[PDB]
Amino acid sequence: LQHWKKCDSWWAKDSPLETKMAVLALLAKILQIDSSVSFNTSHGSFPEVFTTYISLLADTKLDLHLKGQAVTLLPFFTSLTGGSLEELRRVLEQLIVAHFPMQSREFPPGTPRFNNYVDCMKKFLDALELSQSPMLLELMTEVLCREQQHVMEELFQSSFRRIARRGSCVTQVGLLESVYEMFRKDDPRLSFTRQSFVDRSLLTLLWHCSLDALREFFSTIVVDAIDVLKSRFTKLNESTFDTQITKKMGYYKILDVMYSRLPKDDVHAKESKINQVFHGSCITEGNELTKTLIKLCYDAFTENMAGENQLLERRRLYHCAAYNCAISVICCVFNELKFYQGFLFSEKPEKNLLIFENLIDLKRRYNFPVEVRKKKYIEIRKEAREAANELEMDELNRHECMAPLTALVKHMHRSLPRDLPSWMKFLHGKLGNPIVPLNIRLFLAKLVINTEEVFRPYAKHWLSPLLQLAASENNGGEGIHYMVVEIVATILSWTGLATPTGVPKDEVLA
Amino acid sequence: EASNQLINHIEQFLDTNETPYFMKSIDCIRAFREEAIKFSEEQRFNNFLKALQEKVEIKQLNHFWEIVVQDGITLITKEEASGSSVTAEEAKKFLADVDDLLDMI
Repeated sequence: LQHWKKCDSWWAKDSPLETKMAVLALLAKILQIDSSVSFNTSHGSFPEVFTTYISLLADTKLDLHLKGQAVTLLPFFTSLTGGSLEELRRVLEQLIVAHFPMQSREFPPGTPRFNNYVDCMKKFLDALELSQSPMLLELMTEVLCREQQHVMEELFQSSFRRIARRGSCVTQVGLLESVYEMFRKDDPRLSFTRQSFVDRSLLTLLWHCSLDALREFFSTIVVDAIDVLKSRFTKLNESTFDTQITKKMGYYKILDVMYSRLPKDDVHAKESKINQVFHGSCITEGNELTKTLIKLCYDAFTENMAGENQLLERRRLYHCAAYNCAISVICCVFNELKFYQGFLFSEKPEKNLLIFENLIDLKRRYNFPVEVRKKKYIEIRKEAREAANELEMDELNRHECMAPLTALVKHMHRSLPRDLPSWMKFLHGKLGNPIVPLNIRLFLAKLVINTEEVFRPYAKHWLSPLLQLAASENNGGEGIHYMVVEIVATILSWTGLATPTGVPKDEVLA
Repeated sequence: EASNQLINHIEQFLDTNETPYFMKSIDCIRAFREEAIKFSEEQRFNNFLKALQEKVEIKQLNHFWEIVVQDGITLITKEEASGSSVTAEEAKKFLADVDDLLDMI
């Protein structure tokens, strides 16, 4: 590190292209061989090798597959202080805005550009997997979220999963505050861009493995969410309207994820959570922010739209995210005798206060193909003859409400002969009625199909609506078979009980 | 076809808020400026310029409009046609029940 001036025909312009890679190899071995000493406060010949490191990846002469073997030694630098960090980010952004595809994978694959594109991006994530820098993450979460599925979304998710559990708590909070601050600011842009950050990145960061008790990002969000939520809606222009909805549903999703994987003590005991939302040591028991969010959460989906047609598809996502938040919070609170019916089903429609008619589509047709196993059919034949004489997402099961619904239904099974209150009888009033529209009946149909093991002992009530839906002709298609196959499969496998003969309308339906 | 392609590219480039993209987009409009001057396609020149002027009025594009008004992106300059020798005088004259359960938690 004392004779670097002797080799300046190498890393210059109008030099052969391979000697620059020789310089890169020398810098790699020398940096790896001693210590982390050539990174701060001008220890050795520090500003004379930093200029080599800058000009080797700032120049517009090397190739894209060659600057990857420069970007691979990023962890040796990204722990230093300010100053030249702006120069580093400036040459990085000058690389990205000039030698990437324009918006999102605008290139036919196999061509000699997608090759170098994945070559560079895999090395960026190679560096980011160990050098957990709260600088490099923002260099790529803005090239990602101009779309939905880059080409390699699973690479990004695997790397963020690898990042999230590392140890050293005091930089993960920096990652979280950095993405929440780049999501929270004004900087006016599209709702897809403004949503996909806390749809992908922060969600997989809080989801995968952060800590069981990482209450720091809990602490810096409490009086940050509810001031946004407890607002008005100014319906002048759509361009403020959609980002109002987007920040509100983002805060809903955030509170959902942090309420779900957090125990009852540090949310609802006399601790510094209620003592965080209120001022110091008060005499409250556990319920200061809970009722405050729950009243606006109940006000969210129970909201008629009898004269509004401006942007309603987004309010569908708003309402179902609200219902998701409600599920998660009544999960992670007291879990008493019966609150779920009154808080998630007690629709009083005399003033147009209903639930399902807002949060499902009632415009999109569900296709339900033919089929395109036999041991299942053979086995049910043998056992039914003896007695007598995860989930697959095709179209209906990925509708962003099914999995928490089945989760709370299983909870109500293993948590506590007339009937069950409202979470079954309300549905039987809305499934055994030929006045409810089609998609709600298909919704509750596949809900009972995925929860067939818990509506088993009430099949003497749950016989007519399933069979009526499978036989009555409004289901579209050819009289769809991918639903009636599973309906008759469950309705004949829970035999022994349910007595399928004995009512005349039941007989004519059969 | 490719003209519409770069039209969509400069719309998304001005929609995003990166500061080098402002100079990149002014490079794109200065490329299509000489292209629609020297290809004898003045109708596309003035019609696209009126449409993008309507777009920059209805949006803000504030700092990009600042580099425009220090750069100059205006209509057809010369005679509202393809042939004359008129300077930027046109440019500078156009731009001078359930309530019980809430407390029961």
